[PDB]
Amino acid sequence: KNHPMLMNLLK
Amino acid sequence: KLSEEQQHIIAILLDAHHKTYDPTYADFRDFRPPVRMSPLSMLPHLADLVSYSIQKVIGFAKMIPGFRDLTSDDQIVLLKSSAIEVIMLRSNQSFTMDDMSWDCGSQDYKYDVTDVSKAGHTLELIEPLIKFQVGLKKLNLHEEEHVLLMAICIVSPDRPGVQDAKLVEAIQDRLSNTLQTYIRCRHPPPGSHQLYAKMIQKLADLRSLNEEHSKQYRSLSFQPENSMKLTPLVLEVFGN
Ligand SMILES: C=C1/C(=C\C=C2/CCC[C@]3(C)[C@@H]([C@H](C)CCCC(C)(C)O)CC[C@@H]23)C[C@@H](O)C[C@@H]1O
Repeated sequence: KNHPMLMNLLK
Repeated sequence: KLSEEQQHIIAILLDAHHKTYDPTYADFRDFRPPVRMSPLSMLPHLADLVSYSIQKVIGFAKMIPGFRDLTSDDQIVLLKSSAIEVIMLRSNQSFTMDDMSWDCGSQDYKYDVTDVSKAGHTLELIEPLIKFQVGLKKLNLHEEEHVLLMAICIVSPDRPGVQDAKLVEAIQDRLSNTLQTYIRCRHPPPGSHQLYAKMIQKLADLRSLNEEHSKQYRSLSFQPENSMKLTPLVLEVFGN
């Protein structure tokens, strides 16, 4: 929900 | 008995920690320099340290068996709420009761109460943080128990914003039973006495430390000039 950087580091 | 699967789980978490915690602290040189003179003189440096550590905490969580089975959203909520707690936990490895500081290999990167204070925090957080470090150190955990505790901390069902709490709880239960069984079969007495319950109590201490940190963080970050010295990842993870 608007967490670009967390989501990218998790992928 | 410690089943093969439970031993596999411990093996995975040990390796995951190995790949995400550098005991040589070589990367600290990349951070903005620590200034120990001056208000918030340690904020740029410790903001960087924390930002670097959030990245490492994320890499660790990705290798937690089952964690990848969660939805992107639940992964995100679990990390947002647990990140500061796992950083407090993982930092025990560099904390030393010799002088109650976090000792990262050199004087420049040795942090005490007044450093944390010069990062914008107060004794209301700092004192119980040290008492936490001290009581964790006193458990003298096996590294196996250390990584299991971090993993259990990350996959907690009651975190705000969780969607599939049933599945979060199922993953945690696997790690919890792995820990309970490890202690019985591998931690000899007297060190094992109530050790599980003491470790779970530390997870409660962490919730309390999380709550206070968030409060002092909101006060710190509410000032645009302070929030300016943070990093983009810290603003996204800890809030902005
Ligand atoms: C990070 C790590 C380390 C120490 C942790 C510390 C010492 C300094 C003060 C810190 C960073 C505490 C502060 C309350 C956090 C302030 C953060 C902020 C200003 C953004 O609100 C939390 C844990 C403490 C060193 C090493 O163990 C790696 C670990 O990974």
